[PDB]
Amino acid sequence: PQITLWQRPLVTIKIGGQLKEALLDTGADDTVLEEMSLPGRWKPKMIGGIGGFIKVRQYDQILIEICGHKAIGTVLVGPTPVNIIGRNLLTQIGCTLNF
Amino acid sequence: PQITLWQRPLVTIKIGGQLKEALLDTGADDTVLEEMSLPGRWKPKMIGGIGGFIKVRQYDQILIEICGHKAIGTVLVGPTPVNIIGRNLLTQIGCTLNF
Ligand SMILES: CC(C)(C)OC(=O)N[C@H](CCN[C@@H](Cc1ccccc1)C(=O)N[C@@H](CCC(=O)O)C(=O)N[C@@H](Cc1ccccc1)C(N)=O)Cc1ccccc1
Repeated sequence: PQITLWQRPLVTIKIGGQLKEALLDTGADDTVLEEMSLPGRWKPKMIGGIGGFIKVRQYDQILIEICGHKAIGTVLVGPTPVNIIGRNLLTQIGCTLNF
Repeated sequence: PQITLWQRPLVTIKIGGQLKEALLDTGADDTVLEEMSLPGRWKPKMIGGIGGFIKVRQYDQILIEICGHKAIGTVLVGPTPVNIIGRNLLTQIGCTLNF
């Protein structure tokens, strides 16, 4: 799909058997999702954005379905206001910017 | 131009007679540039990002050149780590997401 930017670029993602909406963020290096029930082990980690830093939990090789496109990568879980799909997962679904 | 996401989507912008690099951020509603010499009036404003909020100064109808494409719109100035070009300006240079 092509996506204009008049509205937030929100998509439907399936991660860990659950359905959620996330924002495609070309400006995020990482993918950060709000508190959720995820299976597996993890490691503590601090990450920054505008406003400061937040503590999240790192989960590697997690399966995720973004608009039907499957991908496996690191996902971070913590106190984020919105679910953010970063370039780590965006490169995997062949997502480009165009103008 | 088409832009893959393996590297940060950094572009060259000309704003206020000065040259800078900014990140094309599909996940930013607004355009936030780091402290810089801008002409005109402004209004105080708090905005949010992942780690909390930051106080910036709002400047409306500012001219900006992103990769040769001219655009006029609101730009926010404050303690941001990187210059962010938000959807307000991205819609103006006809920028889309694709996959
Ligand atoms: C997700 C991680 C991995 C933490 O990366 C980034 O945040 N990357 C930033 C891209 C921008 N991504 C979004 C992430 C986001 C979005 C929504 C909510 C929470 C987080 C953002 O900060 N967007 C801000 C950019 C500044 C701006 O637009 O004014 C935004 O759109 N904020 C809105 C929406 C908002 C409201 C309240 C709270 C938070 C956000 C606003 N109106 O202030 C760039 C960056 C890189 C490194 C260091 C600092 C900054």
